Amino acid sequence: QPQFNEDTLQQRLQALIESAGENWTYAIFWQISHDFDSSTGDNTVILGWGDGYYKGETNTAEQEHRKRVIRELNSLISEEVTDTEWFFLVSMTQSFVNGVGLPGESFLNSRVIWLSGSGALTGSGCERAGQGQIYGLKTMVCIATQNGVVELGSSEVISQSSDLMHKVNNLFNFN
Amino acid sequence: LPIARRASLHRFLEKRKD
Repeated sequence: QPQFNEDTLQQRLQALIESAGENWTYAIFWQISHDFDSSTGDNTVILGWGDGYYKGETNTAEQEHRKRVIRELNSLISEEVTDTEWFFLVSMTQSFVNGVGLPGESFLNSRVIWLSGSGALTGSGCERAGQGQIYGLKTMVCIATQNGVVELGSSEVISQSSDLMHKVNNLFNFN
Repeated sequence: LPIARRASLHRFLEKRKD
């Protein structure tokens, strides 16, 4: 009922994940920006990292690499790195042209895209769903809002519930 | 680093230590 702003975004992501009855691993908010293209004159919507909330629940070379990257990130900013943690981390550098990829298709068409089960992810033909599935996710969800797209992921197979959709409706802006 | 990402990184890395 009250139009939310960026200053409560982290709180609303936390509220979504901590209050949900199902075991969601994380939530991401993909925010809108625009990329003006000089060659066509088009102002295209681009979805990029807004914020996220990771709740949670690999070979040596991979672990050393991941731990190394965390160390380097710790440095700039100021033991095991799990697959879902890594997926969440890597997500921060992703962006999506409107209509393209899981968040882009959701936003273009103002859609709820609910992919539940490994086969739904790998059969979606959607690169981000495929990536989630490789990192152990079994449910991925994108819900378009007035300001972008809310994404949920889980390592469990989760069916769409009324209660989850009610919470999302109360925690983001809709037209 | 974009502010949005750095802010999230900060919170993520800090929650990591627990």
